[PDB]
Amino acid sequence: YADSFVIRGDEVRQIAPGQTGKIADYNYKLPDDFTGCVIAWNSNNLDSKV
Amino acid sequence: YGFQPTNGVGYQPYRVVVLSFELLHAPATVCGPKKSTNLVKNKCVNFNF
Amino acid sequence: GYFKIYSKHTPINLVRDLPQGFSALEPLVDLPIGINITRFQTLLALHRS
Amino acid sequence: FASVYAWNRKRISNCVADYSVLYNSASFSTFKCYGVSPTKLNDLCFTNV
Ligand SMILES: *[C@@H]1O[C@H](CO)[C@@H](O[C@@H]2O[C@H](CO)[C@@H](O)[C@H](O)[C@H]2NC(C)=O)[C@H](O)[C@H]1NC(C)=O
Repeated sequence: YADSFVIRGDEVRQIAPGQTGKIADYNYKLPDDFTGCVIAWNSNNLDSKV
Repeated sequence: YGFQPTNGVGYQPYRVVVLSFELLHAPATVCGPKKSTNLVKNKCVNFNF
Repeated sequence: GYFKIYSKHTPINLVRDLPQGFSALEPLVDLPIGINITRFQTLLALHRS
Repeated sequence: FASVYAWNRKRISNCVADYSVLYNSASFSTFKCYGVSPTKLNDLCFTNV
């Protein structure tokens, strides 16, 4: 299974099995026994507008 | 969200993707390239059928 | 950074010295290149025969 | 792009430059401009940029 989305830069730490924040609990909560992987990168050049 | 090009770090969007796997709940069908060889016989060998 | 060349040509009849007259020099070419030029040479067309 | 200790310089002239394409693009993280306000840059004429 592949789950994709876009978040803010400061909130990347919230995505961590065994953590509770605002995105972590109200938007997307991953079970702590996570048998997988997580990838993230910057997209300011693609998802920004004057 | 508010996303301006001039915004400092942490206020700029990041793209995130997570991959979730299973642990032997069905006949596995998703894995990398294995270069299959020929089939020897009548010898003590280990196999990966 | 500008190389300016002004030129003029005149038919003459005096034997040796420079003419004792007056003549303006019209502009010829301007070049937008900047160099640290400090010396220069001359070309001659010798008869290879 | 060249290194900072060997920064690269180009001389641009004899052209028609439109700054709106540079002005509106959001790819540039940092913009800061000194001699003339940016909105007026499309209104002047220069040489040897
Ligand atoms: C232009 O060339 C001259 C000579 O090639 C340079 O003058 C030299 O400058 C160095 C550095 O101060 C001195 O050590 C030499 O003795 C100078 N030589 C002479 C003959 O004066 C000059 O610096 C160059 N100018 C630029 C802007 O590159």
